[PDB]
Amino acid sequence: TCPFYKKIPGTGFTVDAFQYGVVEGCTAYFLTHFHSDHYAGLSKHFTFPVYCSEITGNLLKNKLHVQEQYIHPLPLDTECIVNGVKVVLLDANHCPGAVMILFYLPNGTVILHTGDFRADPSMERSLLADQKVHMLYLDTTYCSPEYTFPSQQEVIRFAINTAFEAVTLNPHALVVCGTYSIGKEKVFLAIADVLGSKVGMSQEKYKTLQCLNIPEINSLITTDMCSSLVHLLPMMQINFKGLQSHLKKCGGKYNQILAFRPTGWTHSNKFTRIADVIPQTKGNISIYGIPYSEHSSYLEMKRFVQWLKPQKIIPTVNVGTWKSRSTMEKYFREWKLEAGY
Ligand code: NI
Repeated sequence: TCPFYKKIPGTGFTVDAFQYGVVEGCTAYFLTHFHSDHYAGLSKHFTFPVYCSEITGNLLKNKLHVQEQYIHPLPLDTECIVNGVKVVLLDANHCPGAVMILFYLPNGTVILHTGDFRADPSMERSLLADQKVHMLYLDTTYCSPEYTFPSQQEVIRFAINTAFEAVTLNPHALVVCGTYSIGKEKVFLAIADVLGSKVGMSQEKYKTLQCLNIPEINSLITTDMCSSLVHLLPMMQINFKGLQSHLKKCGGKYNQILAFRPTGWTHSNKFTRIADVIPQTKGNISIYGIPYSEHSSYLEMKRFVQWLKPQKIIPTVNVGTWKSRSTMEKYFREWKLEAGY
């Protein structure tokens, strides 16, 4: 059944709740972003109102075939009325089209639902600065102090410098980057820009990227693999067997692969700096795991929460075990005692 942390009290609304059938009492289904664990259940047979960003709405229409009459896109940073209730959509600094949702309840309560987010100090100057938030529905993916990772800018600098050195030393090297969802497009776009290439990919992945409103996208990507020296493959093919196989397919155009796997966190983060990362190598194939995150580090999450000073926190990630729930609740109380709210 639908868990309580997916329901917005005092409303007929749910958030990211499409896999439970008809949720009794729901008049509007919000979708924070186009990742499969969140849209699970949506298809061309859905007949209730879906509220989302413009970009998520493009993906619903083109990839899932949801009918246009049920897609309700909202502009960002704009007060809108939905079924009698004032709401605002804010950029979540996650994947393209991802939003946080501010609900202004008829009784005076204000609720922020972060969806999935990577907290940033820029959020402290959005429309959130302008009133008190009582209840926070929080993306707690990395809510433990071991989870450190570098800025996205540091990670892209590392990837650009590595790829440009390798291809200038060997003009017959191919660069491959893994993907299995939207998000993290800066990794493959920044590398192709330094190399003067388009990125090549499957017809399915090109269609997906053409829904994202990225400026000048026609100048940056292609379905013609032969013209490109940055290829995108499914994340499942980013291993020595998959990559040796791919190299066979390129008809002797290339004699070396340098591949990137943008993971979330991995425990080499507790010891190793970005400057010091090394690849796994077999023969003429090298694979780099780079810690490019689209979720908050522990410290970024803690700063956001201590700034916002909510009255009540409801975690939306890691809620399935008693040990995880107790750990999280201990951090929330630490933060509240340190900052004095
Ligand atoms: Ni996500």
